[PDB]
Order: sequence, then C-alpha cells, then structure tokens
Amino acid sequence: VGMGAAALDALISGVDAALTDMTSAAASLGSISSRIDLQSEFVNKLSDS
Amino acid sequence: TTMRSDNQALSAVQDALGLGAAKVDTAYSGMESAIEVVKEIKAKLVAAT
Repeated sequence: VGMGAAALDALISGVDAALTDMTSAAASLGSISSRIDLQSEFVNKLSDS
Repeated sequence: TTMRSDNQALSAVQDALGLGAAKVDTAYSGMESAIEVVKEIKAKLVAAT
C-alpha cells in the first residue's frame, strides 16, 4: 500500500532471492530422496548377498 | 523453474504493456481533439483580426 517504485523493486528482488534459495532447498531435498532410494536398493542387495 | 518464473513475469509485463498502450491511446486521442479545437480557435482569431 503506497510503497513506491524503489520499495517495489527491493521487494521484487527479495522475493526472487527467496525463490532462488527455496528452489535450491527443493533441489537438495530431491538429491536426498535420490540418495535414500540408492541406499535402499544397496541395502537390499547387501542383505541378499 | 527459474525460466518458468521469468515467463510468468513476462506475461505480467505483457498485461502491463497492454494497459499502458490503452492509456497512451486515450491520451493521444485527447491530444488530437485538443489540437483540432486549438486550430479552430486560431482560424477564428485570424478571421477576427
């Protein structure tokens, strides 16, 4: 409500930075999930052996 | 994901561009009307000299 041009640009930049950080966090979570899947299949193979 | 976000931003910019084009068109129509009226005024005055 009545921020002005400079405040709007600062808010947009902050929102974009937060989006980038949270996208990085999502990528990290996906990597963790992939590592969990690999660990599961390796543990199954080791138990079978 | 970053490029999809940028695409959404570009769509918003497209909507803003349409709004601004409408504003400029209205202002330019008003400008033509004012120019025609002032030309008529000048013609009347040079007749009245």
